[PDB]
Amino acid sequence: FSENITGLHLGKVALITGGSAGIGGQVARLLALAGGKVMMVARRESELAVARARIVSELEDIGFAGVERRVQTLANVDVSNFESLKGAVDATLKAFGRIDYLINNAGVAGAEDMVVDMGVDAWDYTLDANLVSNYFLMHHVAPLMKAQGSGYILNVSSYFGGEKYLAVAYPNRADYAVSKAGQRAMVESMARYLGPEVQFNAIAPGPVDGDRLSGTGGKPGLFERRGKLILENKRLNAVHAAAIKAIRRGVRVEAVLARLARNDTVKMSHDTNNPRELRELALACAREGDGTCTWDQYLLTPQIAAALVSRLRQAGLFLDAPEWSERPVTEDGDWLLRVPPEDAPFLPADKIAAEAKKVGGGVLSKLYLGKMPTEHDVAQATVFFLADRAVSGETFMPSGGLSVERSTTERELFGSPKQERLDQMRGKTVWIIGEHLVDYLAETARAFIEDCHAANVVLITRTAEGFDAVEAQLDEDVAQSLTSLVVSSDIEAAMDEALSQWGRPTTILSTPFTALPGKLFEAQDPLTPDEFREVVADNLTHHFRVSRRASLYDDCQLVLTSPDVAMGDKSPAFALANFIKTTLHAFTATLAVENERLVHDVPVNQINLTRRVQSEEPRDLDEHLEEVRRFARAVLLVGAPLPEDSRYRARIYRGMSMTV
Amino acid sequence: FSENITGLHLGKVALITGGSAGIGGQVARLLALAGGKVMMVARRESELAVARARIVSELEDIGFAGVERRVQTLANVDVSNFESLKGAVDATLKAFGRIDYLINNAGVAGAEDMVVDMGVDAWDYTLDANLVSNYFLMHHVAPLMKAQGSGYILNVSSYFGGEKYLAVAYPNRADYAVSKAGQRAMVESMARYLGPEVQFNAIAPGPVDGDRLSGTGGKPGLFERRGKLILENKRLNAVHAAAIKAIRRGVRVEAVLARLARNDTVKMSHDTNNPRELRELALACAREGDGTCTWDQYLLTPQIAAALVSRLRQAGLFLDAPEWSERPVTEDGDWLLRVPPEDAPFLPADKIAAEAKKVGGGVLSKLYLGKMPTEHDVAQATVFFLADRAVSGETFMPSGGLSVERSTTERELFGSPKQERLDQMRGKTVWIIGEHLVDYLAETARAFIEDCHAANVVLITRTAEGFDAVEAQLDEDVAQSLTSLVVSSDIEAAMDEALSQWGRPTTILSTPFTALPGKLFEAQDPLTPDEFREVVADNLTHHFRVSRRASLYDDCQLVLTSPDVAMGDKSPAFALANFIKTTLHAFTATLAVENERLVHDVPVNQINLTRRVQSEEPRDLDEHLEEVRRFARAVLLVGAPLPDAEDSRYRARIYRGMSMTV
Ligand SMILES: NC(=O)c1ccc[n+]([C@@H]2O[C@H](COP(=O)([O-])OP(=O)(O)OC[C@H]3O[C@@H](n4cnc5c(N)ncnc54)[C@H](OP(=O)(O)O)[C@@H]3O)[C@@H](O)[C@H]2O)c1
Ligand SMILES: NC(=O)c1ccc[n+]([C@@H]2O[C@H](COP(=O)([O-])OP(=O)(O)OC[C@H]3O[C@@H](n4cnc5c(N)ncnc54)[C@H](OP(=O)(O)O)[C@@H]3O)[C@@H](O)[C@H]2O)c1
Repeated sequence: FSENITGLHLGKVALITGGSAGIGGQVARLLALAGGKVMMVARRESELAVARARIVSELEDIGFAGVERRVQTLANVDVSNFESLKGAVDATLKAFGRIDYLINNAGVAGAEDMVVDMGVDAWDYTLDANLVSNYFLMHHVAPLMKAQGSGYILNVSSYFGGEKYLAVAYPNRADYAVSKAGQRAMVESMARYLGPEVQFNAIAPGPVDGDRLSGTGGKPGLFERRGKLILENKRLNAVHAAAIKAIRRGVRVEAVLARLARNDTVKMSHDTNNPRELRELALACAREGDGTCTWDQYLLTPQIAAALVSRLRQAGLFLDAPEWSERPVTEDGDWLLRVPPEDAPFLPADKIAAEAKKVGGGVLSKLYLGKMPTEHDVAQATVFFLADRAVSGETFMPSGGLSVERSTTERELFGSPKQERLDQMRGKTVWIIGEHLVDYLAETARAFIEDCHAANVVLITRTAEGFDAVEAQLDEDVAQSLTSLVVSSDIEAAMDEALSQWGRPTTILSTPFTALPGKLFEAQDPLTPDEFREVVADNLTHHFRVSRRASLYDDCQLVLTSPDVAMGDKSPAFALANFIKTTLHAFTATLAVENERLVHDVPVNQINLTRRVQSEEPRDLDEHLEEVRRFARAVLLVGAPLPEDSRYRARIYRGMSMTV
Repeated sequence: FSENITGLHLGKVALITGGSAGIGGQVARLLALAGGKVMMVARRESELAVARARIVSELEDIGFAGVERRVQTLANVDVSNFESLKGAVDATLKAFGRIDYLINNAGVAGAEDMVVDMGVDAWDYTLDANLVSNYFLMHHVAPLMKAQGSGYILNVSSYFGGEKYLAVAYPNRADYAVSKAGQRAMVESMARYLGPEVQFNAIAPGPVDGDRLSGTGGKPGLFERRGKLILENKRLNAVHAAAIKAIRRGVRVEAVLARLARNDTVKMSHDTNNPRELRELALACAREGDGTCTWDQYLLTPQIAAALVSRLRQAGLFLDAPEWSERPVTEDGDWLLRVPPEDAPFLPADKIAAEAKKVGGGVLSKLYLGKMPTEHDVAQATVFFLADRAVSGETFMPSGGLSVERSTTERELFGSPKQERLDQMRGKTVWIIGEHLVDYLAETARAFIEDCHAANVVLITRTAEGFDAVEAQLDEDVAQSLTSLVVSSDIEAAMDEALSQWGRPTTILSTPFTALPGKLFEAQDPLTPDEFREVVADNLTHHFRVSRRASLYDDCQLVLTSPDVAMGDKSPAFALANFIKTTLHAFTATLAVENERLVHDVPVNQINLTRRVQSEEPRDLDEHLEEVRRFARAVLLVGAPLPDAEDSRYRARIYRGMSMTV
């Protein structure tokens, strides 16, 4: 095979990010063997030098001449650092005089945290490294490809980013799932604008047999890594649920934490003073041990204890607690009276190996081809696909025939709920977050106040003027139930403030503060990488920031809104709205599953203000008014307290994406 | 060095149907140049020998040895003749000792007729040649591939068969679109059973630049062919629409036909004898001429006149017409008083070119890559795809980035029709076609009679016993509104009889008479090609045969039901149900668009009794009874008189061509 493809890519120049190991390293090798010139870029010089030396050796044995000039490297290229990516494009043009193929391969694992535990800096790092970097490179390279008459951009996505019309939940990995869904959504929505010169496709492999999944240099594999994270999250969620259940029946949060602080399962289990939830928790913990590990003797590590206290604080459960209201956030890891010893593992290696084979068996049983493809197999497929000239706007699936069955698919709404369900909103508080969508925000505020009899709608805006524009659309009697909160720092602080001032909401509607831009690849005025980064911030990160608070509120429903497009617009705004709809659905689907494992059990659903087909968009004022009214009906459908009456019914109100 | 890609397919053996020209011929060529051994099969020996000679000559140049033995042919292999296909497999094994790749490439264009004009034999020819032929070959080669531990089956589909979760309408081509959708649906639903040894994928190119599309030797190009058939259908549809509007106003059908038989635009335009609909028709026809063609002077050719009378007869409009009911069907082309002259064209060359440019422009404007791919470009993509070892169950799209925007996704049902809309069923007649689905047919009969106040539910069955079982589930007071009609010849005859006895229905629910088989590729008891052909007859052709009559009924709504699976079943029935859902959706989407062009304007929607996710299927009695009730609500949603485009453009579109899963 590897000596007999010299004709496939002869003279083609490829820039490969993360080109030193894994799939990227195999693609670099096979492109070279197929006669291509490669610029391999990555952070570490040592892996890059060894990988390049091995490829150049093989090129010699095949009988290439001038081997040293066919394969080049640039180290210290971090896909989260845009300046270093511009350096990679400049080095490729200096070595080779052109770029034919851009392979967006580099990907980080990301935060590996439930959304309620994930940091904004960790989320931003994952989205910058995995998604915004790809747009950065396309921005710089696509014009060179269009000027020479040809090029190919390939995004390396994942099966866990979903497929066209079918989102997938990836619990504990929402930042990663969104970033991978984003890579594919870019291909689906932007390939139109890269044509006719540039092909733009994605690959979506699932788990891949090589050193990183296997485990290399003392380090455990990805199935084992996921298994360990599942057990950590199970213990956090179980201690968290006990504390919340105790607080819900009126145990003081200081009394729960004072008793958790003693961090002794034996004592807590047999102590009469401890609330029943904590007694039961400690009994259950005490039965889970193996004889070496410590988790049967201690409830918490400092790390899990820090995550527990942050969840309680974020839910507003410290607002009336003397000590805890003022304690510095920097001491969240320091409140346990005793801690597991450094000498022994917290988690039992048998329960880790069992969770790891449940994860593995789960994927392995869904492969049509019976075995996980190797890195070589995925690289081979990639190099074959790069030779085709008739495909654009598609995601190839070199996954082993991986088929995870799910019913999480964008639906067009035409249906309603019972006035009895709506009458449960009477006297309740709801939050609407928004700015530019005045007609939609006003009709929703009207529906909640006038049709559902909510006592208070807190309209959280970027500016006072945004409030005034919505208030001016309501009758004076309806506006009497509209409260203004203008963001002064960040949305989480505005949500913390709304909660402390006016109480716990029953419904939170999240809408973007800013309209989409009307540009993408136009030579005159293109969307710059910074502007695209801001689109991601305003339409994806914004929802994550609202979601990470909302998911901690008892008896609350969360509704996420994807972007509108102005009537009669013919710009790439429509393509950007469909990019957001797809990418946000990965978030909605994943968060809906994570929230069902949390004691707060918050339903999450998505409403879309842009249709799939641009000619079906509203085209006159009657159709606009129909859509505004349908939007408010969809918010009430997924935002009013949910009616299990049925296994089918229960699935249909978590993680849905509904278009109006 | 520059031409060496032998690493991709050295020593792999391919059988390619339609291997002598077009995409198939270029696939055979590029597989051979990539080191593959090929058995090219087709009808004509002469074309096969030229194709084989050119490949063998091109091999010898780029320096292969043992070259004549690497490329073999078998003539007289026709995908509509299953014995000849078995021969092709035996010849591949004789020549090369194994088969690695099966390329299901041969296909026919099919009937090129609207559903309401298409013959059952034309439909059956298309499905046998394009779809059942692929299963026939899969049935014979899959066990060979499983026994050697590896293989690849590639179905050559079309972009106009749609894509996963997104059907596409292909008006005038419903037989072809179903066959192409079927090729893809086999990949999506059966790859699990061909694994782990066998990769099973499709390709779905759009229009492909080569001899076939351009046309040669005075034979029209595909765009020009589609253009002329659009003009012929537009004239048939316009004459038919004028006739129907005249009959609706109360002009006797014998009167309308006596005037049409004069076949003279100028006299019809001016004569006051003539109903307003025919005068306006004649005036429009009279202004469409180019000075050469005759369609401005005659309304009809014998062919269009035969198609018109067939539409009127099948709508029951001859039931009270003495001369016409008794006319033999043989004479449907013989009733014009004058026919266009044989030497001059009926249709104007200029409007054909303008319809062909309109079809061409619509396609080209939707290509991301700006240019239609060549045959060579599609074949090259195919040969690169066949070297991959990690893809199964996918459709590749070497189309030039062809993107036709539509909103035909399959959806789960959570909907609400207003009681006001359901109340328009009061006093109306409904037809339910079925046999095996007793609980669903009974709850649907009960919903129409008790919740919607229909006067009459005609339950059209295969047997009296099937009627007796539905009737036994109903209260005596509901059962009073249930009428039995047992099929005695075919479903079309049973519909004509139901119409003649009990009048025009408001809703027709089509359900398959037979349950799906519980097998597919099992070595012990596989689904044979004949059994698979009966699945196609019972679950696709069945709905075609109902739809062809229903689509001619004023103020009727048509509902097509895809298969159920028995609770607890773990067989390939579930995969067959999903194969049918996808394939039937191509029919549903295409028929909804054709019917809007017809004067009758019959809505068509699909309801699916099987979910996409097997763990989501009903697991106990309670979940079964819930699904049964939800099915009957779904039939009411799409079966009651629908929303007008005038009321809402959005809502009008939702209720036409949908596929809804309960
Ligand atoms: N492996 C799987 O199971 C799997 C499954 C589905 C999808 N994928 C996708 O496949 C792609 C390749 O993953 P892999 O598992 O083959 O990777 P891997 O073996 O970890 O190799 C990653 C390569 O990327 C480089 N890299 C890592 N972080 C980087 C950063 N911040 N900036 C620049 N380069 C970086 C590495 O070198 P340095 O560390 O020196 O930078 C190395 O060259 C990713 O896009 C991933 O999401 C992988
Ligand atoms: N070309 C397009 O525009 C286009 C677009 C989308 C999809 N497709 C699909 O692409 C495939 C290839 O079509 P093409 O356009 O390349 O076809 P084509 O140019 O007509 O090629 C015909 C080849 O098939 C053979 N053939 C024809 N009828 C046959 C029959 N009944 N049984 C066996 N062999 C037969 C022909 O030889 P004999 O006549 O000697 O039998 C010849 O070898 C078909 O599946 C079609 O649905 C084509």
